Amino acid sequence: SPGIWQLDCTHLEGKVILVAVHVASGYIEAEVIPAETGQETAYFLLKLAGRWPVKTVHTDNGSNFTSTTVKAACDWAGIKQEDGIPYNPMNKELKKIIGQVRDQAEHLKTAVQMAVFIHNHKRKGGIGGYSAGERIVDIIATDI
Amino acid sequence: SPGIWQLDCTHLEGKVILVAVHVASGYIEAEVIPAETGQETAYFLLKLAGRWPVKTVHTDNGSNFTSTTVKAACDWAGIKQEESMNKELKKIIGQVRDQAEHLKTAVQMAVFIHNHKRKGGIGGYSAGERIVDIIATDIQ
Ligand SMILES: OC[C@H]1O[C@@](CO)(O[C@H]2O[C@H](CO)[C@@H](O)[C@H](O)[C@H]2O)[C@@H](O)[C@@H]1O
Ligand SMILES: Nc1cccc2nsnc12
Ligand SMILES: Nc1cccc2nsnc12
Repeated sequence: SPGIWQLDCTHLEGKVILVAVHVASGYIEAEVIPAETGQETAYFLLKLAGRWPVKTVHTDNGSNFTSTTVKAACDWAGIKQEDGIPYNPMNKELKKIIGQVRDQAEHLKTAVQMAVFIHNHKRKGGIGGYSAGERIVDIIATDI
Repeated sequence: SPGIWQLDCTHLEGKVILVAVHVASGYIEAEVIPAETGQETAYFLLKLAGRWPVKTVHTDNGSNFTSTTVKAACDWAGIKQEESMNKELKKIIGQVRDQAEHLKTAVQMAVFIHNHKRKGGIGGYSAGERIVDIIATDIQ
């Protein structure tokens, strides 16, 4: 469970936003990519696996994940890819925040990173609670 | 401090790699960009700050760090602007550069290897373990 991420795509303004959610914390990483190809998807997974200890990804089983490049990436990084496993702990939420910052950014992808910043820093559960960024480091830390 | 990063660039096969090192842990994030621009730097910093608690970035004097889009991004994200890993990362990049068609793939394989690599014997830690242990400790 600390090694499990759910990957999902969302489309806005004709563009593709690939999102990785750390299931146990709600923490997200995201990128805007030109189309859902094997190469972009593999590169996105490789980057994520280099930044956090990714043991398992649940995907929507879209055709980008059935590509050979994506399989080679997961094997190289030691990720187990589980296609078609539902999200059970977000795209609605990211879009609402993107709407709150959209008029401050000349380009969508800047707005998407602003929204990821706001999501990951936001304290959940009233004033004594913790943000998704706080939660992920507390769950992953091995030697506190 | 847990919030202190150092950023810089390195040049290879005609491309620019932007590297950020979390100074207290040695953990890195890196991206290959077409050219070292103000827009690319700004976007890089915003991504970094959404992913980790970034207070201060130490940079070189380049005009890409001082553009008005970089200042807007830093004001918005709360970032205040003001060694060897460039050289270590480079080393690893050559070590795997053949397992990959594209430079940007080899760069991210190198980031992966660097962040996962246990330093010392049994009892040691990787850079990824140090940064999470540092921040988690700071949070309590
Ligand atoms: O969204 C494009 C944006 O991302 C950057 C990295 O900072 O480009 C890299 O990451 C993208 C998302 O994974 C990839 O599509 C791209 O191929 C990769 O180089 C920026 O340079 C770019 O503006
Ligand atoms: N990664 C993190 C740790 C502690 C707080 C944070 N806010 S955003 N990312 C965070
Ligand atoms: N962010 C991280 C925490 C623990 C181990 C890791 N390896 S790569 N990034 C990591």
